[PDB]
Amino acid sequence: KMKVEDYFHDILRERKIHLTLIDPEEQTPEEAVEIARAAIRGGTDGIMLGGSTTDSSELDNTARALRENIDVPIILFPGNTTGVSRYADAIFFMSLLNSTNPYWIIGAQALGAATVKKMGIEALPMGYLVVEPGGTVGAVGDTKPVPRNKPDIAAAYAMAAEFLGMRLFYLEAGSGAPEHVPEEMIALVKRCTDQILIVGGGIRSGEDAARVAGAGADVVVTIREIVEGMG
Amino acid sequence: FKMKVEDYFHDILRERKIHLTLIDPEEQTPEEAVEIARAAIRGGTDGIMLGGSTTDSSELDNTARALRENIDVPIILFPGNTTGVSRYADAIFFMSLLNSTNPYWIIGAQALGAATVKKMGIEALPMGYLVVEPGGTVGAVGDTKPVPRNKPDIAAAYAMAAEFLGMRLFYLEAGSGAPEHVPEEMIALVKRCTDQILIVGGGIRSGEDAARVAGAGADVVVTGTEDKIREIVEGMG
Amino acid sequence: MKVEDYFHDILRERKIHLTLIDPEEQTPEEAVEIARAAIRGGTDGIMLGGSTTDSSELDNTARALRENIDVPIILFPGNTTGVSRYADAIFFMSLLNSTNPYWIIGAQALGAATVKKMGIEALPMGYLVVEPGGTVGAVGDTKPVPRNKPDIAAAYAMAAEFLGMRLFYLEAGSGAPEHVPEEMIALVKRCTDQILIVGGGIRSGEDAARVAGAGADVVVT
Amino acid sequence: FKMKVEDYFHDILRERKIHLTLIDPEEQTPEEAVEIARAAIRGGTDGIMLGGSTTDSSELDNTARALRENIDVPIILFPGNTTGVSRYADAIFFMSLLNSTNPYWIIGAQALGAATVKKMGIEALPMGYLVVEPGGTVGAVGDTKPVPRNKPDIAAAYAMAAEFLGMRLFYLEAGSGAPEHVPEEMIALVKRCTDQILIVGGGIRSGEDAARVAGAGADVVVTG
Amino acid sequence: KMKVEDYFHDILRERKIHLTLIDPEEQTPEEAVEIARAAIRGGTDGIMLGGSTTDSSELDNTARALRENIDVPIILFPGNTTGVSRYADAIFFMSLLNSTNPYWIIGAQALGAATVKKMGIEALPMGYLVVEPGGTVDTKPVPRNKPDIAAAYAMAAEFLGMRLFYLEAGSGAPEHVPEEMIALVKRCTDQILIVGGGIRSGEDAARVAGAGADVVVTGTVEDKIREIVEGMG
Amino acid sequence: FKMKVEDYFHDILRERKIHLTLIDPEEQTPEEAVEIARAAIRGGTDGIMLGSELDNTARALRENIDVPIILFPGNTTGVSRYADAIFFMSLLNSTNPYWIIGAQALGAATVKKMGIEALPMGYLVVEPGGTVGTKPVPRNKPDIAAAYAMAAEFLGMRLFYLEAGSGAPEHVPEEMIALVKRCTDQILIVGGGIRSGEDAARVAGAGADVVVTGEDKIREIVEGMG
Repeated sequence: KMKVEDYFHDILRERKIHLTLIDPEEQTPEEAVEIARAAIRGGTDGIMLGGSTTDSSELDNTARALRENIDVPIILFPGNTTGVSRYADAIFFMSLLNSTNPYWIIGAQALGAATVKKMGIEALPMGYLVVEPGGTVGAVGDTKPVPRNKPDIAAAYAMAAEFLGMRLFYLEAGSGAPEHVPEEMIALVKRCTDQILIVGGGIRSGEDAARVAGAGADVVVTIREIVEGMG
Repeated sequence: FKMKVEDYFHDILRERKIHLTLIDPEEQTPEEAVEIARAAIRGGTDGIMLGGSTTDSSELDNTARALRENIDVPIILFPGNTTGVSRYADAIFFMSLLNSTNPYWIIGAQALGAATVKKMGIEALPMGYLVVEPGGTVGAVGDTKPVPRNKPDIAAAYAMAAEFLGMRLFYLEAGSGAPEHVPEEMIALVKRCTDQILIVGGGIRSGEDAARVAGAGADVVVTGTEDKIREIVEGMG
Repeated sequence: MKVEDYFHDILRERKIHLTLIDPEEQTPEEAVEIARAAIRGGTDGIMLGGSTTDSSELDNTARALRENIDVPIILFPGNTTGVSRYADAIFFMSLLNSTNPYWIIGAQALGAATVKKMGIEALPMGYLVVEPGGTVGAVGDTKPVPRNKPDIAAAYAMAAEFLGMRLFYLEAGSGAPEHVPEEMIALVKRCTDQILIVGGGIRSGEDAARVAGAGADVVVT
Repeated sequence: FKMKVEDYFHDILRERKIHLTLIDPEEQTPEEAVEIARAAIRGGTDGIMLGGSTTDSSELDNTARALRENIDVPIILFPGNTTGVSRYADAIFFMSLLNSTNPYWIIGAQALGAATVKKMGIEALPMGYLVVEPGGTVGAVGDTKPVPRNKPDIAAAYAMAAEFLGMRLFYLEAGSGAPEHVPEEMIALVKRCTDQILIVGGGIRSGEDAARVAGAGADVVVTG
Repeated sequence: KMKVEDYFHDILRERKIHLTLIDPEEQTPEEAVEIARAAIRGGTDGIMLGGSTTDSSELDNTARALRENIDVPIILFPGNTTGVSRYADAIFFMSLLNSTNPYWIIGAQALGAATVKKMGIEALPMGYLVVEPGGTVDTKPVPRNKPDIAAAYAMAAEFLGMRLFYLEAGSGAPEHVPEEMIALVKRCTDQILIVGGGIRSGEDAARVAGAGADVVVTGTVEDKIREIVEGMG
Repeated sequence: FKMKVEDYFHDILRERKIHLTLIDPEEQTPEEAVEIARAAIRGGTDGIMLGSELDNTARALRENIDVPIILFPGNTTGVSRYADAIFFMSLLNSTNPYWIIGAQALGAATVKKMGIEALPMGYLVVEPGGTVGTKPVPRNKPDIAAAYAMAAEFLGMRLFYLEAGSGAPEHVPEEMIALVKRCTDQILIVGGGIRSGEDAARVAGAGADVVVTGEDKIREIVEGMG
């Protein structure tokens, strides 16, 4: 159960890192754990559970089925406060900044700060930024998705987030998007900032993930085709 | 002064607490204000804070040059708005108003000034910022839900989330002119739930005010209005 | 029986009392013993939830109480967290004087399919915070109805009634020094047909008399 | 003619699917509204809808006027605001604008007119009202956050949520005179997730426009 | 049969202006006449019609009975966009400045404005600012001891060309808007300054008027008006 | 520098339309802005708008040029004691009240203290909007734009600004500009997306009173409004 940040600050000296996103609602716990091991077949180095906002008995029951089989870390990815569980190794403690509603920026984050202090999860500080088009996290959290031809707005939100201590950033275009976050935006946020750069959504081609990672994305989030593309 | 202020803080919390003096630049002229500032560095202040302003800043930029010519102690920006960025600031409280009703005071204004402050070598101290009843003018300017005094758990929730987002500093503001300062049973709770340097300001006038507010667990204390400062450093004794 | 069909059934006693239990304020067990203490005279049903945050605590407490008691377990969500396999029924409620649409339709939009996934009896409820409010005051971006404006509370109540919200809930806050005024309870009751629920600041028998005597169909403590 | 028009819709939804027509009292003399409506009873219209606009109500009362005293189909007023509440309508869609960013259109404005709606003997049909892309002008007037066209999952969730608050009808609004009507995938998904009476309107102009909508699940089609 | 703003300025040259706020919700249109007729005998300069949000066919029948009996400006004081009528002589076209929600600042006026133009109705541009308690009226009411706050909105309002200003304690409030607040705003701006809600005495009316109010607005509460007008004069 | 700008404006409009060169003073030190200015003024320009390197720029101009210096602020920084006048504007279709009335109220006391002429101006963003693009009016809903424009007139905003946003692909639709100009009697400013003489002329022929653009490439643009 060694620390996930030092784990990333140990991969990045040499290669780029990929993590597999799975939703506790889109299959049984077990069928997810065979999706889990089919991802280190390709060679992914972590699993991202959380998907959306869902009942938190399955979420634990799929983090339990994930805990035992696996030892690449499994990181929570809270669609809401129902996205916390004993079994995961690390939570992404994130604020979606380009939201229009304080609850998504700080509210949900304050209501759920006894649970992450009662339990023993690694809270990683993260700015979360929805790029156009946005996907379901687009309208779910009332976000204004940063346009594709406006990279320097994303950078402004990076620096803002870096100054407030969020050592990690996320450029989500949305799970299941036509194309990834545009490539200049990636390089540019990376230019102005020294956080771990996490790009996700709309990411399918082996070259989709070559270009996202090539554009400076420190982490690709979505196999063998793609982990070979990010190398 | 010529070094990271955050590192300067800890070299003080080794043996005591910390006191900082708010000088709103607009309520005086620059070389009038150094005369206040050094008056402060004699009663026992450990920094000058440059804020309380949503107004002019050419004015405020001159203010900063005055103190850097004339002091050896940190002067720190307190940004009431993107106006509030100079270059002779040794540092800035890059803060977020957690209990604001409008995101501009949680992230928006920070996103806008983010470009400006990276340009300068202005040390960026990450600080969650939270206002309590009744809030002074803050409890109405930056549209806010000021946290009730008898609901401390709400200040801890905010402080703890703030601590998980990476904001290593945290500031209770009862408000410019409140009759009583921040409740002591609330200062002591957020000091326990997080590991942040806890700041507390507003309402402290008497010597015994800064006493019970530096005594209830606050690491640093903030004052405004002779050499009355040692009568406010006496109390963090 | 059906839990709402049970409430209406009290066409005589006309005093549904419900006990509000917090999972995290204790353990899953003496909650049962306090539940049993509570069913031991003078209660008709068990509300659960209140405190937000953790869901682990919820499920054990719901699981432990379904077996040991004979009265309904009603979930009271402080957020989309308070949902469980082992409850009889849910107050499916909009926080009506919220300034923030998340608390009026957001969360409910976000949690509809988990109340779909169980079969849980979903009771449509209007949730109105009265001054002072409380924790749920600041937590839900309320605009707490002043005690001096019975008109305002009544207007929301007719509205929820007109949108199909069959149950109303004037909430004065856990910790309220004064329960809701009996003029606001009796106006809301004269204006709508909703099962009127009052809570917060009720700690005595004459406390629960004022609330009850004015109109309140259901009393919560 | 008068009786509860919820029982009337249900009376028709066993044998067939019903149609309604949106009249704007502000585009026409109250007198014109009768021939414009009676001609639709000669057509396939099962009842008449009045509104789709916020304006002063001296005219909606003055068009409820003549429809009430001439035709034998229900007059359901379709409220552009608290303005639109006349005593001669046979019922009203008491709507929430579920995907509004502003509490005023979810609950605020309902709280202001609910006393005027109870004051009058008007049947009130509880209804969710969801704006889906492009939205037309209504999808900026309230400042809705229109549900995207390719995300019927969001629509269904609002529809379910809506159902669990006791809102028995659901309205999928494309927006008057929009280009393409509310997408078919978003219609069927709503109708299977809830027991609501589905109402669909906006940007349908053909008989084939109404064919595809009616054929994916919509109980009632609204046409301009 | 003349311009209400000009009418406002004709009076303001040797006295202050009193207007009566009647309210078509709670009287037949004929009863409002007898009230309005009685405020006129008592010395009121204008009727203000509005103060709610409902059926507007009533707003019309009240404005028309009023228009063919009284000889005085009928003024609309709107609580939403339903508060318009062809029988008024003018409308307070107001922004609720310290609303928390844009609809009341500008959206409602965007929605309603095409109808103020469809009709010749004179529009007086008016900042509307709610001061605590604030009656029933998405407002963060200004505190009664934060007048520097109140005067900034007033100054704002002016620079945006809002010629009029309404310190609202909200009809029914226990105490009227403080004089330290009134007298701050009249020295800071050139607006016609209207103060309403909470004034029930000739005593109340005096202290408000002497603080600087140009207009005193009091509701339907019948010698009372004669008292209130006297209190001011 | 001298005279009231609004009455300067009203006088050009008895003859022609008004073009204003917009200079962001954070984008160059003051020394070039006067060259950029005299350039603008070599082209048919009628005035300069900026929006402390801000306060330092306007300082110059006044002493070198004979057309007003107008302030075009976005935040609370955009006020300096050195301009002939200021666009005191309310971001109409903002979604946060700060850009409608708040930030005005916070900054109203600098504007009075500095005796600058203050122009009441509705300011309304258009699809796509640029970086300020807030809930921009769709490019095909000019009804919305008109409603806003008329509203701001009944509140006493005698000036009105449709902003496509700087660097926009195209300017504000002719169908919108014409409709706003026909609903209100206010000074109509249009800006963003005007790069060419033809840009300048479509916007100008559709009914705009002012045209905001930001070497002497102004001469094309001014030529255009002929």
